[PDB]
Amino acid sequence: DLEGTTKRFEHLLSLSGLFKHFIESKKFRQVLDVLEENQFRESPAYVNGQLRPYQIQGVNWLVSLHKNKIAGILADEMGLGKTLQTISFLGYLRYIEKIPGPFLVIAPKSTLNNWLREINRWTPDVNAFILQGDKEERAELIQKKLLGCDFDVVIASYEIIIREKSPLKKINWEYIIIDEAHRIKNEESMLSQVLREFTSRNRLLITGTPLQNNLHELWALLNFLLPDIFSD
DNA sequence: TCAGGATGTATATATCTGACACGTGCCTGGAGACTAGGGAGTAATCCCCTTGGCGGTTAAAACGCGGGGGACAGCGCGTACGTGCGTTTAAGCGCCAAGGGGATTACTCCCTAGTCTCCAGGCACGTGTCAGATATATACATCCGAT
Ligand SMILES: Nc1ncnc2c1ncn2[C@@H]1O[C@H](COP(=O)(O)OP(=O)(O)O)[C@@H](O)[C@H]1O
Ligand SMILES: [Mg+2]
Repeated sequence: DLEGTTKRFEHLLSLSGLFKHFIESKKFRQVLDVLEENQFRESPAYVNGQLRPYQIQGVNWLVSLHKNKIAGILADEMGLGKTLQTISFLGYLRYIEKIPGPFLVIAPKSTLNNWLREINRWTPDVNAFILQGDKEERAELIQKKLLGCDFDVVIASYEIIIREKSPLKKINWEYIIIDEAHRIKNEESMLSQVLREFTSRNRLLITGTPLQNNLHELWALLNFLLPDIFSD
């Protein structure tokens, strides 16, 4: 809790810590009152295939954010290969960090199967167990796989996560990802409301249009990744 | 009948969200004079209602009979509902956008009500009447039960 909570603070102050408004105003005041006195440049191929030069630093940015243990949103534009740049990071955890699964692949219904198609083409031998279908084929799939604790990559749609919450609510998670995250722009939206209760270390959000309506929507995205940091 | 199905029916678990308990203040109910007018009690007058009995007229009501036709029981029968299975289709559920509608919440005034003060003139009551609605009779024309 506080070991990461404190460490993130001066790390924000470390890399251009020019905030000086909410880093100190934020009940974390007494927590920081204690301290108030004071890399894959080779297009690596652990995941199969070659990575074009401008795609790597994004992964290292994810790696650096992971190595610093803070969540981050990427804002690659449409058609730029966010799919590859997403699964590559998970390969980093599986290969370099040796932490395979569990993770979610919360995505639109249209792209449910699409990522799995792209998942295998750069990283075969993966545990992708998409949860989709009628009331039945989903149901028995819960016990054998979701309740079997034998997965690393879980694919489920916006509508699914609001249905199969009770299984996934029990399961602890490391990371949770949402593609085309802008549907989380109303912080009282029931899907956004449900995701508050999902236990995870950090979260990843993929978007191309973070700011669409106001600047108030950005904080709702920020309230999701780092609720402690912004919280208002 | 009995075994084959299909259908409620108890039962344990996990979820949750709705009922309940708790602190604040502000607003309303309570204490306490002060007063006036509604209502309780009284007296007087007159019309209606009671209880028990009597006498009379005269239509309705009670009773019996006979005969028809309407009811209720059966017998087909041929639909028109049921039951079941497959498959679309729409209800419901989320989400996006911007407004207007509305309900407090808080001052201001205008004006339009209530209150009083006379004072005439509407209206209710007690008097005639005569015109409309009776009851009478009769001729008729108009349905109903047998050829
Ligand atoms: N380094 C690469 N080499 C070859 N193809 C790539 C590379 N990076 C991305 N792609 C392809 O470009 C496509 C871009 O898709 P993307 O925009 O990530 O989809 P989405 O918008 O649904 O996330 C992907 O389907 C992927 O196959
Ligand atoms: Mg995409």
